Amino acid sequence: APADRLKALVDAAVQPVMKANDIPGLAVAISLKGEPHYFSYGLASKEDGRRVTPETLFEIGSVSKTFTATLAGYALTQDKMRLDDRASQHWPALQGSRFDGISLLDLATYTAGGLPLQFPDSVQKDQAQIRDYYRQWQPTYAPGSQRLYSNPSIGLFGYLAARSLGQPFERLMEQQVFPALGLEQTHLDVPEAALAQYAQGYGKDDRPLRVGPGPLDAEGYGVKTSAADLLRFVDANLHPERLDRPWAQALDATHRGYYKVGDMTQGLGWEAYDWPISLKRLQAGNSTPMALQPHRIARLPAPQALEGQRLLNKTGSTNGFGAYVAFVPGRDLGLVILANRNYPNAERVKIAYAILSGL
Ligand SMILES: *C(=O)N1C[C@H](NOS(=O)(=O)O)CC[C@H]1C(N)=O
Repeated sequence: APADRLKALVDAAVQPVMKANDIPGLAVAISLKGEPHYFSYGLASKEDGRRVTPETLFEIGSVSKTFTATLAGYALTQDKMRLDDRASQHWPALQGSRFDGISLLDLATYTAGGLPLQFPDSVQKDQAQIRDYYRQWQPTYAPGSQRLYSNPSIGLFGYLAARSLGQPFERLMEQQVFPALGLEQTHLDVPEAALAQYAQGYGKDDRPLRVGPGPLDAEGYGVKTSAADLLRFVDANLHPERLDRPWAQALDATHRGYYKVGDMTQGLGWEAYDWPISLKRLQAGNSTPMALQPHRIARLPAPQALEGQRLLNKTGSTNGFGAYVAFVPGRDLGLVILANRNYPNAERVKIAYAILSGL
């Protein structure tokens, strides 16, 4: 039986990785041939016995950047900004700073010249502190040359895209983006009425960990969502034509590659690979040196469509959570894996590869 085989395949991929990484709870959602399939494992909260379901809310961390990218794709379809705009076009406080010579594309794709992984601990979630950080920042190397994965970089991209639309980022997400995408279980600021769905996150010694405030957190890493809503988002990415045209175009803008580093082609939010490709290679593209070290880019002569025989993915983590999303445009296949422990990206990719190989 097909439901027995699919359950066996997903269980075989998930169960050992959960044990091995001591993951309390994990939700899988798969889109296959136009149909959704959900597999829920373990506990959302150990202390109260609450089980994971497809409606449990997880922190997705940097997977949030794919939503940020979608907002920016909406601003672009509306002609409120262009990728080649200088960042300081969209924020007068930045005029006269080094952001006069940095494009929005450079910010979105981590090539502004060495913006760091995180804001320094000296910058708190405070508009003035953020402003002053960017005013004073100077590149380590020429913009457009080297990829250094960076929350302040894409954070500023999303902040400027929201400025270009004339409204705060978080308001635009709640009022316009999430409703356009059909997402009612997707939040930047979880409502009190939805808190009972919010899983606990677990760290060292099972310390409980839910993400706290930080500068440009919404734009970099602040979405909480369920496996079912995140799979709805993947299905919108698999079929943008099913949305009203401005939002189809906003999604398409996230399916354009600008350069390569190793096996990976960098889009807005999404990172792409040829498919098939080995597990080792997909793990290496999602490895610690990719998150932490600069890499010289191989720029494409024109943007490349991230479609067909490709896998598009994004990892994300918070202190307490570990998420992974992947889909294969040319096969109508999508997958979401959400967990309440931050466990290594290689292990997330191991689960996903086993599932996608078996589908
Ligand atoms: C993304 O979740 N954040 C940014 C950065 N990206 O790397 S990732 O998804 O390989 O995990 C480091 C992890 C994470 C964060 N802000 O800690």
